[PDB]
Amino acid sequence: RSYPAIPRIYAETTLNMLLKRAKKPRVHSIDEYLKDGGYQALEKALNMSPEEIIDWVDKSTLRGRGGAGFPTGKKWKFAVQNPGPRYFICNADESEPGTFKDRIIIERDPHLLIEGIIISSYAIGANEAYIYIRGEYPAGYYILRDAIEEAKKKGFLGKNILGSGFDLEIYVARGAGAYICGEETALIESLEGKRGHPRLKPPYPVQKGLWGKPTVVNNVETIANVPFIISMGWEEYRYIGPSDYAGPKLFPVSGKVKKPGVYELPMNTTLREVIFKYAGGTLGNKKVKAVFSGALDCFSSEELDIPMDYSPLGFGGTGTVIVLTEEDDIVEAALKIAEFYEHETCGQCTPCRVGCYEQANLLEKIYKGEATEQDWEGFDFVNRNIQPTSICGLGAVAGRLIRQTLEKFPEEWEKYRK
Amino acid sequence: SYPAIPRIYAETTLNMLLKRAKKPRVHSIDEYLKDGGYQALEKALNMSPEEIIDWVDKSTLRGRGGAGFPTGKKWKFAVQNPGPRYFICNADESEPGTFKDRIIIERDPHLLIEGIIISSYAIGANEAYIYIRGEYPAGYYILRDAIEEAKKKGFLGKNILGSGFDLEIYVARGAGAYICGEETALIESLEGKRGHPRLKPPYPVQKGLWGKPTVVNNVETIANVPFIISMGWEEYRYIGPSDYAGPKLFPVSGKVKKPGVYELPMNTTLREVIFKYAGGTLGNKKVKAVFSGALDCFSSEELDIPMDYSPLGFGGTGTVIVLTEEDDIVEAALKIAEFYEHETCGQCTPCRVGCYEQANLLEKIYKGEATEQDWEGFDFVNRNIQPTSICGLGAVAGRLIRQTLEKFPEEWEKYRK
Amino acid sequence: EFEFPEELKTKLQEHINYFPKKRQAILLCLHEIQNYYGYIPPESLKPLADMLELPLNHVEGVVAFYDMFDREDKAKYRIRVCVSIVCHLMGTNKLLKALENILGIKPGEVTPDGKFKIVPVQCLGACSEAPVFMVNDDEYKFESEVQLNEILSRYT
Amino acid sequence: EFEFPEELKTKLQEHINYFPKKRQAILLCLHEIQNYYGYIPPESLKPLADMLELPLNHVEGVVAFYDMFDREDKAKYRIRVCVSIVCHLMGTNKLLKALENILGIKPGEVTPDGKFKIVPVQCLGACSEAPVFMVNDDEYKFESEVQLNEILSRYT
Ligand SMILES: Nc1ncnc2c1ncn2[C@@H]1O[C@H](COP(=O)(O)OP(=O)(O)OC[C@H]2O[C@@H](O)[C@H](O)[C@@H]2O)[C@@H](O)[C@H]1O
Ligand SMILES: Nc1ncnc2c1ncn2[C@@H]1O[C@H](COP(=O)(O)OP(=O)(O)OC[C@H]2O[C@@H](O)[C@H](O)[C@@H]2O)[C@@H](O)[C@H]1O
Ligand SMILES: Cc1cc2nc3c(=O)[nH]c(=O)nc-3n(C[C@H](O)[C@H](O)[C@H](O)COP(=O)(O)O)c2cc1C
Ligand SMILES: Cc1cc2nc3c(=O)[nH]c(=O)nc-3n(C[C@H](O)[C@H](O)[C@H](O)COP(=O)(O)O)c2cc1C
Ligand code: SF4
Ligand code: SF4
Ligand code: FES
Ligand code: FES
Ligand SMILES: [Cl-]
Ligand code: NA
Ligand code: NA
Repeated sequence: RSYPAIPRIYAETTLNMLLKRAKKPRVHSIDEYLKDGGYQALEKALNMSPEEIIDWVDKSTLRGRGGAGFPTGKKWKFAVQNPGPRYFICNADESEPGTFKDRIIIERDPHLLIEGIIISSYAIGANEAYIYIRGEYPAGYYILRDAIEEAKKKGFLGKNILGSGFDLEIYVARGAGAYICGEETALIESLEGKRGHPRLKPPYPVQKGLWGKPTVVNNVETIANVPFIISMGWEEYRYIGPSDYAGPKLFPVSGKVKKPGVYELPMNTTLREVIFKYAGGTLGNKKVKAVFSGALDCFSSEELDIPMDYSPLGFGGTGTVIVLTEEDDIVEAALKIAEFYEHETCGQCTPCRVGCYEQANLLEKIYKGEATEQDWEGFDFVNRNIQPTSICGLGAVAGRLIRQTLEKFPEEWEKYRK
Repeated sequence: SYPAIPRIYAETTLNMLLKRAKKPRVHSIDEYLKDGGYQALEKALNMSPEEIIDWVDKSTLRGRGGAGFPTGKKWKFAVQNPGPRYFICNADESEPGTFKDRIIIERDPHLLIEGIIISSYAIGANEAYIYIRGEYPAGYYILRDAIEEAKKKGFLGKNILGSGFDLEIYVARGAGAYICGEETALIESLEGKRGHPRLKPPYPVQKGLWGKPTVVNNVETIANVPFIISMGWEEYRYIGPSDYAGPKLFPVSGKVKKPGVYELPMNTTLREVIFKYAGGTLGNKKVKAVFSGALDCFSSEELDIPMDYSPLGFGGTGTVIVLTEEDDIVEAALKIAEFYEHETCGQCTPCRVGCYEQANLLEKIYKGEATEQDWEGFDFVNRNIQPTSICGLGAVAGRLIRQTLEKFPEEWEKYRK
Repeated sequence: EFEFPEELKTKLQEHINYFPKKRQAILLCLHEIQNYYGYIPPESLKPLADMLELPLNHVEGVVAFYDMFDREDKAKYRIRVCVSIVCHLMGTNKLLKALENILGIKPGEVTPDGKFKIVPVQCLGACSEAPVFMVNDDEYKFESEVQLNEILSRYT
Repeated sequence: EFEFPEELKTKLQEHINYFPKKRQAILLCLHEIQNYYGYIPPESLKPLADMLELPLNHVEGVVAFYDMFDREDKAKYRIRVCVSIVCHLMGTNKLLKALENILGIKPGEVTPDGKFKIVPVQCLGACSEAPVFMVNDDEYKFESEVQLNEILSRYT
């Protein structure tokens, strides 16, 4: 069962849950999963009503791990208020800069995700589930295909699963190079065989999604929590970390740290602890200048003591931690973020289409020292006006991080003007 | 943060074993990877074990732990016996003058680790050990950390790089016994017992750890293996003379200007080691003798011998202790005698009493307190340590001292008269 | 009158049979075609449309939209080099320089023999191992030019 | 009556879990014990034997055999002085003299405060840097009395 080469990302856990097996950089097959008591959560779940599973997941306080932090139980509840059939979708598009947390679950412990999909699908009455995995994760694709077959053979998928009368097939779809296909409505368009064009929201997918039917989309990491919630009960799960923002969380840490990799930690951990306590501090013991929360936010070195939770003052997002140190040029970094959004706007909305493009094009002129005064003023204006009329979150945030760098590092931008 | 280690000087004309270890510091896995490290392992895992054995055989690689046994052939002997099999890296290096192995361990641990993984795969061992002497604490901590780095990067554990090959490397520590460098005493120690050599045959490759086929190889031997795979055996055999090919480490100590470890081809002569590489003698004094560790004594008339494993060559581990014209050979012989006295395991009677009496009587001679009978007794004892011995210690405890008696009679007679 | 070789047509049909509706298989089909030919032949689209029961322009629009597909350059091995923030900070330019040293090409270029094409891509989701590159489906951390040369020599 | 402190017991148990078989951990355990106490307490041997699932006299024989272990003298720091051929040639006796000047003790003796014990040992595998000594795990070339004095001042 040869898979393509995957770099061996470092992984460390204080909780031994999501990374119990995936802290080891290899495929864990169904017998190893079973030996660790895997699929007993599923068996337990199938002896429960859908309603009660939803209730446990709700009471667990589990929130979306794909960026927005929406309460998962609540999302499920909304779906099942709507007539079937219903569809369950695992979002494995993971394409935001700095973010590599989902793939280690996929590639090392696929049965944890599969088990979560089956439980979740049962909870919402979906008999057809999808994994949409980005095209640039080919090994993940083949690993999941093989794992699904393993699960079929042990009777965890197919018709009348373990005599429950519950039927499920999981189909694995591949992306083909569009970051936007991680946006849940564009993902659905892509599953329907079309271009990845976000739909106006509302309706949310739980009302109208795949083929216009009630659809739950959840992130890989979110789904991976579900077996634990069933296995240990919601009370014990909520005892993990702080009571409000409970449960394990994966933190993909890259840039100027000694130990770049994925860290499974509770969400009371501070950003400072992530970098210095777990990730081994900075390369060359240099001062931290900024942390980029993927391509979403930019924190200064004055903001290191924030909790890695979903609170208003917390780090939020996906817990993606890109560390820049004192010699890293912030304008050069912002250019890379601008370039990302230029490459990934789908172009449906005009301010987004032209704004992402002009933001990158003008910022490159600024960086190279070729910007006119008008180019400077134009850059500022365009950065502030990507969002208007936008129908998805890309347009809403394409200027966000770059604005934060302008506000938090004025002196460094001034150097480029003067 | 590791314990303090002296900064042993290191120099290479070949830039292989000492490519990184010529610099006196720990080279971690990122540095190792930048130099193309672990690519030989990747290449090896794409070969059959049999193929790897054949390459190591054709390389002409020989044991670097003292006895010069052909490495590939040792492996072949192991694999003709049913598994499971074990692989042991011998890092006990405790013979006087010998400090070649430690600089690999302490400065380029991944070279050794990569060698261990390839070798284990070759002989079908899923469990490997490093037995490192207790007096190398830094090397122990360095190896433990390096093994963890290797695990992180997926070079150790189950299903290494999708090959289906499983390996764990365990690091064990000695606790003061030179005899635990003898391969069967080493195995006894790994089994949690006193370091008492076993009667051979059987050799470890037939019956070793837990009675299973076991390959024991020296650190330096193992460190060659990544090169053989990387270059191919034919390119490796181009290094040095075609009958004794490959790089060799020479730990040079005593009365030289530049004491340290030299990586050189084995057609290098003993004179070249001392004068061309190690900078000549302290004070430009004449060479009186070279002790090949505690094994042999070469006179100033024997400096033009090659540093190879030939009958007329230097042999051993290439350990070069230089004595100059003002060094008392009898005083030096006493120190060699003291070593064997302190290290006999005592199982064999002629070794037990002979090692003790050789030292006891030689001290009396050196101090001028020896009777005529003590003199004649010393001579007899020196000739009679070997009988009934079940390991090489008893076989050589009198060897160097006999050579001093033969090559330096005038100095000995000065103590007699 | 362009036709798929039988062995390829079988795999395409298999993707089309995989999902509940045929048209869901479009991206898997296009990956298969690109894997087989080393690019997307413009002639291949018409019969693919037929097999998916879709209009041709639908298929063309999809090919145009998704960045992984290439209708212009045939190449046996696509070297995808990440050019996003983390890889840039950690040494994309070192990797590109090394690639130019070995292969004599820059991003967007194919070697004369048509063996290697360097494709600049967005974040590959392996940022801890920056700078990252892929060779077709295989993914690696770039360590050095000596390391890279050895890796590339595995692709004949 | 004798029990290992939990801090030590935990480390011992870690060594015992490390190798496939418990009894292989015997030397690592005994090192750990000597590290903790500054010697091997005779009382410690029975509970260790239990932990290793070995007979007591087996453990006692192992302690007796291996020269690094010391059941006689408690010492915070062990100054191991090489007395083998190369260090002897290059000035072991100068090192011993300097040690006597600074500490007031000879080989085999412990300072009155229990702080330092001089232990004569065979070749330490650092012969190029003769004459060699260790202070616990740290290892050094002896250069002179003033130098030795500075080194020893670091151990408190
Ligand atoms: N009223 C609602 N009813 C039902 N479902 C809802 C509702 N509100 C939100 N959801 C669901 O919660 C999830 C998150 O919704 P949004 O807040 O709209 O977030 P989205 O635009 O999907 O993601 C934005 C995120 O991506 C990144 O740019 C960044 O991390 C940002 O936080 C989706 O699955 C969405 O359908
Ligand atoms: N017939 C054989 N079959 C299999 N393996 C063998 C055989 N003969 C030797 N070997 C292996 O070759 C290696 C060398 O064996 P010996 O010649 O018995 O030497 P040994 O006693 O291990 O070491 C002696 C060495 O130590 C020093 O005193 C000095 O340098 C001397 O040369 C060992 O690993 C041994 O198992
Ligand atoms: C442009 C854009 C890209 C996104 N990419 C991803 C992605 O790769 N993976 C993901 O799970 N969610 C991604 N999301 C969020 C999804 O739209 C959605 O909120 C999420 O999949 C819901 O699952 P969760 O509630 O478990 O987080 C993205 C959102 C936007 C606006
Ligand atoms: C008394 C004695 C001590 C030995 N000490 C060592 C030692 O410290 N290291 C070593 O590798 N071999 C030592 N040997 C040789 C080993 O028994 C064995 O031959 C060697 O480890 C095999 O590895 P090689 O073939 O790679 O040399 C010693 C042999 C004897 C007789
Ligand atoms: S906001 Fe941008 S990415 Fe989102 S739908 Fe509109 S054009 Fe496409
Ligand atoms: S020859 Fe000496 S060292 Fe070897 S087993 Fe016999 S007594 Fe022990
Ligand atoms: S930025 Fe290159 S892999 Fe993420
Ligand atoms: S003789 Fe003292 S370290 Fe070797
Ligand atoms: Cl046991
Ligand atoms: Na119930
Ligand atoms: Na061959």
